[PDB]
Amino acid sequence: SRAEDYEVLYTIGTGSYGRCQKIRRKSDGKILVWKELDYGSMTEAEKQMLVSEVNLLRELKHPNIVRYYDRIIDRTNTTLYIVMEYCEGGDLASVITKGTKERQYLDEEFVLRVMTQLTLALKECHRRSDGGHTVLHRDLKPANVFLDGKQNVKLGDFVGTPYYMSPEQMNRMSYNEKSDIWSLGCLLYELCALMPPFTAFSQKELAGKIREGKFRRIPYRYSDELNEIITRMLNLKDYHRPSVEEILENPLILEHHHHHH
Ligand SMILES: NS(=O)(=O)c1ccc(Nc2nc(OCC3CCCCC3)c3nc[nH]c3n2)cc1
Repeated sequence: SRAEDYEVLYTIGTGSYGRCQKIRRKSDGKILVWKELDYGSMTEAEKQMLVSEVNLLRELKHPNIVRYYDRIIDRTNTTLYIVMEYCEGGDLASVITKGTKERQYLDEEFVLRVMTQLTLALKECHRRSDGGHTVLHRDLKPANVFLDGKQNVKLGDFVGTPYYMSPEQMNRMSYNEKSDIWSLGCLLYELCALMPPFTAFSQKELAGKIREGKFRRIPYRYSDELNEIITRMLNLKDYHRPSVEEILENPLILEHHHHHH
């Protein structure tokens, strides 16, 4: 309930909401992280915006969703502390970087686990169980996808260039569930090719490439089937993209893909 109940270990990275640090829970020694939100400049109706969102996401529970643990207010530091599961295996962006450095494509099996488990995660957001929510992730990219010790997927974190900008957002249309699917298509594509499906140096020529909807096949190392389903998420028409259910129906997706390395 208070900062005193936790001991900061060190500081990881600083993302959107603010700083993110690894921590030990005083009472039993569990390693975790939390995320700072300085609320010190917010109003009392800018705040009301945050608190409903924070509660919505707090109810989200899934083995491939980063687990919520605690919230903490600190008037002194005017900071809101959201405490969450620590993800030992880092993020997929590092995995992609590593593939690039080593010049080694990832196994189709590893891509199939990631696709399967992010799809289960998004399904719990989009549908799910019972349940009220309907949540869209709205920021699906490798830096927001973490791995545990057995490299299982944890979906987290609900001037640069927006490679994964969907065709809806780019044509003034509201972000919908199929926009999550486009983002997943970009991520899986980049996971295979070790580069995103549309590259460019200016945003206006990236927008142009995205509008035409054309890109390289993922490497030949990968099956026609995997290329097909990823390509399907990159349909320009959102109603031509698979839903999370259609994805999971794919013959490629098997039981062993749902858990551990
Ligand atoms: N770079 S790295 O490869 O060395 C490595 C990376 C991340 C982690 N672990 C980890 N990180 C998080 O966010 C850190 C990250 C989140 C997005 C914004 C910037 C900061 C988490 N949020 C919940 N659980 C989290 N777990 C371990 C090693």
